[PDB]
Amino acid sequence: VDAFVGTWKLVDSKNFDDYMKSLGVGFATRQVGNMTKPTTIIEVNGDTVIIKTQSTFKNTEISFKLGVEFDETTADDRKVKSIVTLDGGKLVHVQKWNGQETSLVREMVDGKLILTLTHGTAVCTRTYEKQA
Repeated sequence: VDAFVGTWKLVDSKNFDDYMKSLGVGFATRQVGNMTKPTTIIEVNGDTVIIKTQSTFKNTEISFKLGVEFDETTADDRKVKSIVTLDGGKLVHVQKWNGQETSLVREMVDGKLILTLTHGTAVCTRTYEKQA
Protein backbone atom coordinates (compact mmCIF):
# COMPACT_ATOMS: atom_id res chain seq x y z
CA VAL A 1 0.00 0.00 0.00
CA ASP A 2 2.97 2.27 0.96
CA ALA A 3 3.48 3.52 -2.61
CA PHE A 4 0.00 4.25 -4.03
CA VAL A 5 -0.39 7.14 -1.52
CA GLY A 6 -0.33 10.44 -3.50
CA THR A 7 -0.81 12.09 -6.91
CA TRP A 8 0.54 10.46 -10.07
CA LYS A 9 1.16 11.69 -13.64
CA LEU A 10 0.68 9.38 -16.67
CA VAL A 11 4.01 8.82 -18.45
CA ASP A 12 4.03 5.83 -20.87
CA SER A 13 1.08 3.95 -22.41
CA LYS A 14 0.08 2.26 -25.72
CA ASN A 15 -2.63 -0.07 -27.17
CA PHE A 16 -5.61 1.67 -25.48
CA ASP A 17 -7.08 2.05 -28.97
CA ASP A 18 -7.12 -1.69 -29.85
CA TYR A 19 -8.30 -2.60 -26.35
CA MET A 20 -11.30 -0.23 -26.55
CA LYS A 21 -11.84 -1.19 -30.25
CA SER A 22 -13.06 -4.56 -28.86
CA LEU A 23 -13.99 -3.96 -25.18
CA GLY A 24 -16.35 -1.14 -26.24
CA VAL A 25 -14.90 1.40 -23.78
CA GLY A 26 -14.73 3.98 -26.59
CA PHE A 27 -14.34 2.41 -30.06
CA ALA A 28 -13.86 6.11 -31.01
CA THR A 29 -13.70 8.17 -27.78
CA ARG A 30 -10.52 6.44 -26.62
CA GLN A 31 -8.76 7.75 -29.79
CA VAL A 32 -8.39 10.90 -27.61
CA GLY A 33 -9.14 9.27 -24.22
CA ASN A 34 -5.97 7.16 -24.81
CA MET A 35 -3.86 10.28 -24.13
CA THR A 36 -6.24 12.51 -22.13
CA LYS A 37 -5.52 11.19 -18.59
CA PRO A 38 -2.50 13.32 -17.51
CA THR A 39 -3.04 13.17 -13.71
CA THR A 40 -4.43 10.49 -11.38
CA ILE A 41 -4.88 11.15 -7.65
CA ILE A 42 -4.65 7.98 -5.49
CA GLU A 43 -5.73 8.83 -1.92
CA VAL A 44 -5.21 5.81 0.35
CA ASN A 45 -7.84 5.68 3.14
CA GLY A 46 -7.87 3.69 6.46
CA ASP A 47 -8.47 0.18 5.03
CA THR A 48 -9.30 1.54 1.57
CA VAL A 49 -8.24 3.78 -1.32
CA ILE A 50 -10.01 6.28 -3.64
CA ILE A 51 -8.89 6.95 -7.23
CA LYS A 52 -9.45 10.41 -8.79
CA THR A 53 -9.01 10.49 -12.58
CA GLN A 54 -8.26 14.21 -12.81
CA SER A 55 -8.05 15.13 -16.51
CA THR A 56 -9.31 17.91 -18.80
CA PHE A 57 -12.07 16.25 -20.86
CA LYS A 58 -13.85 13.58 -18.74
CA ASN A 59 -13.12 12.92 -15.02
CA THR A 60 -14.05 9.88 -12.86
CA GLU A 61 -13.51 8.85 -9.22
CA ILE A 62 -14.44 5.78 -7.11
CA SER A 63 -13.60 4.40 -3.63
CA PHE A 64 -12.39 0.76 -3.39
CA LYS A 65 -11.60 -1.55 -0.44
CA LEU A 66 -8.58 -3.85 -0.91
CA GLY A 67 -10.17 -7.25 -0.07
CA VAL A 68 -13.80 -6.73 -1.32
CA GLU A 69 -15.84 -6.87 -4.55
CA PHE A 70 -18.05 -3.87 -5.47
CA ASP A 71 -20.53 -3.39 -8.38
CA GLU A 72 -19.93 0.08 -9.87
CA THR A 73 -19.91 2.09 -13.14
CA THR A 74 -16.95 4.16 -14.32
CA ALA A 75 -17.78 5.96 -17.59
CA ASP A 76 -14.86 4.10 -19.21
CA ASP A 77 -15.82 0.60 -18.08
CA ARG A 78 -19.65 0.67 -17.71
CA LYS A 79 -21.19 -1.19 -14.73
CA VAL A 80 -18.74 -3.92 -13.64
CA LYS A 81 -18.10 -5.90 -10.42
CA SER A 82 -14.59 -4.90 -9.35
CA ILE A 83 -12.82 -7.31 -6.96
CA VAL A 84 -9.68 -5.71 -5.52
CA THR A 85 -6.93 -7.16 -3.31
CA LEU A 86 -3.15 -6.93 -2.76
CA ASP A 87 -0.94 -10.02 -3.34
CA GLY A 88 2.67 -9.65 -2.06
CA GLY A 89 3.05 -6.05 -3.34
CA LYS A 90 0.70 -6.18 -6.38
CA LEU A 91 -2.72 -4.48 -6.23
CA VAL A 92 -4.82 -6.93 -8.28
CA HIS A 93 -8.05 -5.28 -9.48
CA VAL A 94 -9.93 -8.06 -11.29
CA GLN A 95 -13.03 -6.61 -12.96
CA LYS A 96 -15.84 -9.09 -13.48
CA TRP A 97 -19.00 -8.16 -15.44
CA ASN A 98 -20.55 -11.16 -17.26
CA GLY A 99 -19.55 -12.30 -20.77
CA GLN A 100 -15.92 -11.66 -19.86
CA GLU A 101 -13.85 -9.96 -17.17
CA THR A 102 -10.67 -7.85 -17.30
CA SER A 103 -7.70 -7.21 -14.99
CA LEU A 104 -6.09 -3.90 -13.93
CA VAL A 105 -3.08 -5.09 -11.90
CA ARG A 106 -1.08 -2.21 -10.31
CA GLU A 107 2.45 -2.19 -8.81
CA MET A 108 5.23 0.37 -8.26
CA VAL A 109 8.79 -0.82 -8.58
CA ASP A 110 11.54 1.66 -9.44
CA GLY A 111 9.70 5.05 -9.59
CA LYS A 112 6.74 4.14 -11.86
CA LEU A 113 3.38 2.67 -10.86
CA ILE A 114 2.97 0.18 -13.71
CA LEU A 115 -0.68 -0.78 -14.34
CA THR A 116 -1.09 -3.85 -16.58
CA LEU A 117 -4.57 -3.67 -18.17
CA THR A 118 -5.38 -7.15 -19.60
CA HIS A 119 -8.68 -8.50 -21.07
CA GLY A 120 -9.92 -11.62 -22.88
CA THR A 121 -7.84 -10.45 -25.88
CA ALA A 122 -5.87 -7.16 -25.91
CA VAL A 123 -3.36 -5.76 -23.37
CA CYS A 124 -2.22 -2.24 -22.39
CA THR A 125 0.70 -1.08 -20.30
CA ARG A 126 -0.44 2.08 -18.43
CA THR A 127 2.40 3.72 -16.45
CA TYR A 128 2.05 6.42 -13.78
CA GLU A 129 4.87 8.49 -12.20
CA LYS A 130 4.44 10.11 -8.76
CA GLN A 131 4.06 13.90 -9.27
CA ALA A 132 3.26 14.61 -5.58
